Amino acid sequence: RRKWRRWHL
Amino acid sequence: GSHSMRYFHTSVSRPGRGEPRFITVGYVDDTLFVRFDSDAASPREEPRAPWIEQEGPEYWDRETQICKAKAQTDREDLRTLLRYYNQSEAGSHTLQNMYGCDVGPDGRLLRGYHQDAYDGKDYIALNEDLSSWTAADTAAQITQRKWEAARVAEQLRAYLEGECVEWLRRYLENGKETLQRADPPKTHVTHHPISDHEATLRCWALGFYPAEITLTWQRDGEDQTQDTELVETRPAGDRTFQKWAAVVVPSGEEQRYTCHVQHEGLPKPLTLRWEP
Amino acid sequence: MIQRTPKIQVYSRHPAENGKSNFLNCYVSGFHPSDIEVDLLKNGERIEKVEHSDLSFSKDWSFYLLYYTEFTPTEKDEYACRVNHVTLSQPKIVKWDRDM
Repeated sequence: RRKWRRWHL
Repeated sequence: GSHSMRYFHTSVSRPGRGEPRFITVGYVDDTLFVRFDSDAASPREEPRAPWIEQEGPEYWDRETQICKAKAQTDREDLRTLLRYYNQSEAGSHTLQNMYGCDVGPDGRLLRGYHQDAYDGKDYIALNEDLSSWTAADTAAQITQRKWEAARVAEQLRAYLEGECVEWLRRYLENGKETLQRADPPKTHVTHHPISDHEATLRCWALGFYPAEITLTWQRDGEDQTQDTELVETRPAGDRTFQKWAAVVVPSGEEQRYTCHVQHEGLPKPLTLRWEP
Repeated sequence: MIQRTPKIQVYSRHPAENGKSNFLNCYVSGFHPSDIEVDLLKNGERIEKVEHSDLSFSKDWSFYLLYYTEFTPTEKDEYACRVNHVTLSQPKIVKWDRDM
């Protein structure tokens, strides 16, 4: 199952 | 023996044609098992393998939320990359991300991955230590400082060492009838005259899984790797793969040539020869 | 902004036997960017019911896609795959050779 992406470039 | 779980993501902007297209797929080894496409009717993450369908609706709700959030983050990141690279808003650009984990036969983490690319080139990647970053250029160094400040690597490490490994093992158990079954290649050799003097011998391997395979030609036990034409391994469409290897041979000398096939689904390597 | 030209293979799911149902495959790989147009042709006419896999990519970030359709090979019928990509000046046409 997936990882939440909580950051921006 | 060893297994992998990977999630792949692509966002492609299309100025003048609405919001970027976002597509993500998940793989265990060479098996595609989930899919999400922003351009589909009412986008939800959908199953593509039978063993993942037994997960309950709360699994699919959370997966779909994560996909929608990634599509949103990508929309913002694509705008930011225009600024980092002094680019105009008129062109189409591509943002790709992959992450996942490899586990060994004992079910423990072998390696974790997380990397992003912009317009087909490396942008920033998590190093094998799961604690440091490799930035490709001065723009990515800006991202690197943001991510170091926010301890992103520590968040990824927790996932890659923990949930990634645990859920991969779960999938391998629930899908064991396919994911842990190697299908051996069906093999044969065909003969294709070029002229009165020469002929092509083609060694076929069909219907095998996983995709890893080695095909080689020998003449009197000597490797003809210099003179062998290999095609890229290609999907058959039914979960299995195909590959062939060909040599050009002096007519009348075909029986000096042997094709050797190695694949995890075979008890021992095969040797074939052309049979008139 | 890198650009990579597609590699193309056209082939059947199973070894071809005239008059027996089969699947015709067009596999495009190694290309970037991801916009690509792929047609499967029968005697030069576009086949209508063609399915394709979902966009994925390799370790070097280049994309790959599988296009396919059911067909029944005959000794008379000629099948091919036509591919257009920004890296190609004119569309590329690859004919299905059953020995490959």
